[PDB]
Amino acid sequence: NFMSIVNCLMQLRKVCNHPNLFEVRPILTSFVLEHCVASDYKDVERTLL
Amino acid sequence: MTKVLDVLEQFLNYHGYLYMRLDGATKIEDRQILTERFNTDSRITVFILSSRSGGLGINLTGADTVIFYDSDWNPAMDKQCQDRCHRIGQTRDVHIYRFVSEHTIESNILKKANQKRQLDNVVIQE
Amino acid sequence: KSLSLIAAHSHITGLGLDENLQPRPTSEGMVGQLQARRAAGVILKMVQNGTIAGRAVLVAGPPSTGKTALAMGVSQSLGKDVPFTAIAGSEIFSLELSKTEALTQAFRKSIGIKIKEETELIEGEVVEIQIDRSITGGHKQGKLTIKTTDMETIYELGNKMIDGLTKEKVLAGDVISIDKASGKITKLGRSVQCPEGELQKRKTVVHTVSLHEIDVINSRTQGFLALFTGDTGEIRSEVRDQINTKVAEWKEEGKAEIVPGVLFIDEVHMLDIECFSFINRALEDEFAPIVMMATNRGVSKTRGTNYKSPHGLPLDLLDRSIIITTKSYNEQEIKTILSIRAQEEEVELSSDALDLLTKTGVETSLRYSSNLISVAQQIAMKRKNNTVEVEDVKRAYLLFLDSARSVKYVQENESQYIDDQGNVQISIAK
Amino acid sequence: MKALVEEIDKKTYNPDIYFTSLSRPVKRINYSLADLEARLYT
Amino acid sequence: VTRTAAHTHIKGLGLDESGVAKRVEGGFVGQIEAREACGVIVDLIKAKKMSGRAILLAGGPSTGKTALALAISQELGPKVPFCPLVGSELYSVEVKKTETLMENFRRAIGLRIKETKEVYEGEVTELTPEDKTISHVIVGLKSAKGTKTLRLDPTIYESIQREKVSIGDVIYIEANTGAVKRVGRSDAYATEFDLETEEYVPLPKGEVHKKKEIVQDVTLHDLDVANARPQGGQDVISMMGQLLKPKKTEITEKLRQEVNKVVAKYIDQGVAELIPGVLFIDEVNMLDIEIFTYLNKALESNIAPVVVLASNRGMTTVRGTEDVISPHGVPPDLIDRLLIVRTLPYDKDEIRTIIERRATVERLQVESSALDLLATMGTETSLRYALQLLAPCGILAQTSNRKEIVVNDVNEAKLLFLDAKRSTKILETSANYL
Ligand SMILES: Nc1ncnc2c1ncn2[C@@H]1O[C@H](COP(=O)(O)OP(=O)(O)O)[C@@H](O)[C@H]1O
Ligand SMILES: Nc1ncnc2c1ncn2[C@@H]1O[C@H](COP(=O)(O)OP(=O)(O)O)[C@@H](O)[C@H]1O
Ligand code: BEF
Ligand SMILES: [Mg+2]
Ligand SMILES: [Mg+2]
Repeated sequence: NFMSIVNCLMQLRKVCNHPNLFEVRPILTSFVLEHCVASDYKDVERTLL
Repeated sequence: MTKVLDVLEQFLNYHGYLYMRLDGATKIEDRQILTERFNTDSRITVFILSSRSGGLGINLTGADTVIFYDSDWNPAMDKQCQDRCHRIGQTRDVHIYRFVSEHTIESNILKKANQKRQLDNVVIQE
Repeated sequence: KSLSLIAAHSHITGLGLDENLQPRPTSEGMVGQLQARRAAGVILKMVQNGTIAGRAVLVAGPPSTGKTALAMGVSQSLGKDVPFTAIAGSEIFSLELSKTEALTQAFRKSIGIKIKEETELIEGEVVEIQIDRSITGGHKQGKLTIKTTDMETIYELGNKMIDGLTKEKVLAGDVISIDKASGKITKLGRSVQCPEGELQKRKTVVHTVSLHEIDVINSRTQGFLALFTGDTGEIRSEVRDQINTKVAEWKEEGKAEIVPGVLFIDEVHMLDIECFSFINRALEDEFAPIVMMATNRGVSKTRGTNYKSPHGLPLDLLDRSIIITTKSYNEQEIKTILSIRAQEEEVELSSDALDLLTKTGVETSLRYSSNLISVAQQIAMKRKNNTVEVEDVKRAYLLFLDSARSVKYVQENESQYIDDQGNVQISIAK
Repeated sequence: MKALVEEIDKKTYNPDIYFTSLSRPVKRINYSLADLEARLYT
Repeated sequence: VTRTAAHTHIKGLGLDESGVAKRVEGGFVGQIEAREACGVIVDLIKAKKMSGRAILLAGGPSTGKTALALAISQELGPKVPFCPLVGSELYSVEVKKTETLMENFRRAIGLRIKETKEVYEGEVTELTPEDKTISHVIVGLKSAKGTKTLRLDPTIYESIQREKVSIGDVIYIEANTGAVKRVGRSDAYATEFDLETEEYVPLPKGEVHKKKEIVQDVTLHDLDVANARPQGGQDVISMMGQLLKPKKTEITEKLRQEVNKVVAKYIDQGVAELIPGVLFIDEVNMLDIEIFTYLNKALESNIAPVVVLASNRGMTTVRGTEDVISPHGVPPDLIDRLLIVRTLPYDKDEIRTIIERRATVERLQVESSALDLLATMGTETSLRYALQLLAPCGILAQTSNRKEIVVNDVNEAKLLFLDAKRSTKILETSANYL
């Protein structure tokens, strides 16, 4: 329909002048790894000690 | 769109230009005084407008340049905006610059307008 | 689990044998080498026996003739819960660790210790948790309700477990486990799972730890971190003596048992003479895992010495060891091996293509054909036919060279290539 | 693992008290008048 | 404007959908069979079915071997990890060469992971510590569209207090990693002082708490060393930890096995996707015998990716061996696992086309006579000589203000600069080892 194409081109025009597409620029922080392979051996070390 | 006025204000503040903005959010009383302040001699070099707010019937004459970020359907109202500076109180040549990206929707719009002598564009595709 | 795409020894799993230690002609991806397979089974039963330790067995044979495959099959048939260390000879040459120390660590890594500990714990869905601040009447009052499929009751929290529960956010309705002895909190998920019965139950936890890990743990303030970072750094000998004595007491007390695993060293021929001299002594001590080695070379110069020794090893080490010899594969075995590899790689081969591939493998090498099988498939889906034909095999054969063809071409065109003296010709004319 | 940042409501949260909670379902009611008056008057 | 260094004139193999290599396509001429084999290898790489393949390409100098090795990586796309390497790089003072080789192996294979993060930002309204031990702090983060209070970990409390923030300063805090960073004082206090160094920022847009999805890619070796050693962190404890052991250390196989297990667990849930890569080693003849011996076992690993090798040598002795002679300086017990791709020298027409393309990418114009002279020189001394001499001819044309290369300019370039043959001729007849 006319509304749908109008909205799509409105999004594209929003992009064109500036990245205002909802403009989510990630902060590029590190990963969130939490397994901590060493922690699995904590119980074994404690029992051995 | 008014969502780029704040972006322009931030950019000009970062670049340290003497700017001053007018749009639909600006109060009625301040509008005429701001227009008079800009039209009179001053150190202000950049003046921010809106397509529908003040791009219609103001008599700005101090400026000499017009910059357009975008124009979707522009037979007369964009001509009106660019001629807002080109008034009878102007004594210098008018330079108009249009911002169009490459391989984008605006580029295709301009190409189709040039091919069709800029009569009317309803559907744009490539 | 145990992610892996494809290995040169992926097809072989568990070797193959019978109740009478008679190798089958084809069992679990192993073809041929009947005498070698029977000797490997004898060694495997020796390892499973555990009565005899510190013996050396050598594997010898031509290159690409069932040498690493034998060790892989022995390891697979030995199964889990038994230590097995496989290190190349060049790995021991470390800049931060002495070769003797690296060898000792490798030896200690192959003997595993099982220790059993009995703990009491409670678990189940938690429905109610109440915690109050200190009053003159009571320092801390805390009641929690854990409901299982069979039970739902309330315990009294005496301060310390109140602090433990408040340390991490806990919400009612999730499955958690509480270890009374350790005093730690374990969350098993949300109610995704279901309870089973009594909250408190009797069970024992068994830990498998090698001697090397024990030494590293006892050698530092936080030694278990060096298990992974590899910065152990020449553990002191008195530490090892103390560990040996403590292990002896634990075994005599029944608190632990030893698992005499297997140490496999590949490409032993390039090991230094000092390493062999140290191995001579290390194989004669009490705690010594079985040692198996594989050397391709024969009658060469031992590294670190000028003279040439048979099999690339000193004579005394050979006396300390037992030699197992493998034989060259035959055409009927080569075709079966290639078919098994194709099945492992999920490649369909025509009979004529298989015969041509077997002929090429006999002519040049088995590894060349076992590599050509995969590359021919790319041409196969390039022609969009699932089956591989003779044309695809011939195209792969001409596209990718062999060792003999490359050597012959180099001999013909030695001018273009860089000589040993450094001479080379780049210009075409003159 | 442990959540470093937790949402906390000032008037609701209090470190002093930690509380969490989840044929016809009906609670138990004591119908003894003597018990009720004993609870009320004590 | 643009920089060109012996490459960047190549954009890919330029093969057809049937695998047929065009005579001239994608900055390439000739070597049709080699390009077809490389395309087959590319398809095998994209298959991801089998890991541990090892191929090498042997040819004379200036035969485009490194050009092919760059073209395959270009075809594979930036998504697939590619690890260029030279044989000399394996010799490291800090750690043994075996550890470096295994580290490169782990670097070769990549992994794509997706995760969601929680972000809190706004203007600070109050700092209330909860106080033996460092107490928690209640923060009054306030945005333009909402307001809420949060309790912070004492490590986060130390970090935020190290930022020297106060009331009315807009701060940013990451809920996942605990990162704390203050953008600046809120714009409300801009006029508080007529002269203050601290800059002012507008109030954050949106509510305080935000969530987003990121599909960032991390290699296997990256998380391997993440588990091996501590990394950056705003607290002093992190600085102490990462300063305790600054020197790198070799990683045991136990950590690698645990990493493999956790990666398989991650891929089971569908959060992560595995993308094997290609490791490239140049001047493989420079490696030692022990490196090849360890590589024999390394290739047999189940997770070892596909590695491509390059060498230009005939019957040569393997380094570290006093008598072992084998082609390309690769021991015979290793060449069996390898697939050899031959490479052949070019012809006069191929050299001329190469020079034409090199001039075109260099944005230069060459007359027919100058091009013929350059082709004759390349056929007379070496292909590389014409490519090297191209730029001086352009400089000479610039000096003479002409816009095209003529015979005089290339003749002057020949006079000014000498090739290896002329230099050797001078060396043979010299006064004192000129
Ligand atoms: N009995 C067998 N069954 C199946 N494949 C085998 C067998 N023996 C050897 N192979 C193949 O040979 C390869 C191992 O070569 P190997 O003989 O270990 O080389 P080397 O002798 O240099 O150690 C494996 O990839 C395997 O596919
Ligand atoms: N088919 C080709 N098309 C374009 N340039 C080529 C071609 N073959 C070789 N070259 C050029 O030859 C030079 C040498 O090739 P390269 O493989 O990089 O080093 P070498 O072959 O000397 O080891 C490269 O800089 C490359 O630009
Ligand atoms: F009043 Be007008 F048309 F500017
Ligand atoms: Mg082998
Ligand atoms: Mg090169």
